[PDB]
Formats: sequence, structure tokens, C-alpha cells
Amino acid sequence: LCFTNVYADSFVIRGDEVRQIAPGQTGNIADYNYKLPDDFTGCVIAWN
Amino acid sequence: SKFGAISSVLNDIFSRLDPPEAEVQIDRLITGRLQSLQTYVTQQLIRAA
Repeated sequence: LCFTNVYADSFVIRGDEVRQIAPGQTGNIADYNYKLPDDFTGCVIAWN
Repeated sequence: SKFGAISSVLNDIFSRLDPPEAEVQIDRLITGRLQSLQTYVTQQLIRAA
């Protein structure tokens, strides 16, 4: 593919807490630290 | 009629479900209701003829 624009975010969280990183989710991270838009397009990447 | 959705009430669906599946459920409901209205209009056109 080719993209009109690209932006990369980064942060550190727990392991099971990565579950909250998805569109329209609710939770401590999803609501009070970092929220993805419901129509977000892209990739979520995490590792130990 | 539920149209296969977990309920026929839009507010309850928006209440107990997250957007990822709430959008699919609402899409099901909207497709069903649009189909019913289209059937109504088609039958009305036949009866109008």
C-alpha cells in the first residue's frame, strides 16, 4: 500500500492491559490514558 | 422483530455492547428495518396500481 500520512505512538503498559488497546474500548487505559477512535485504521504492536 | 439482533431496542444495544460489535448489531437492525420499509413501499405501489 501507500499512505497519505503516517503517525506512530508509543507507550508502556502491562501485558493483559494491552487488551484495552482497540477501537472503542473502555477501561482505565482506554478512557483515562489513551483512547483510539472508533474508526481507527492502522496496527497495534506490543512486546515483552 | 429482532432480525437476529440481541434485541429490538437500539438504546439497550448501544448500552450493553462495545462499538466493535454494537455497530454490527445496529447494521443488522437497520438492514432489517430498511427491508421492511422497502417491502411496504413496494406493496403500496402494487396496491396503488
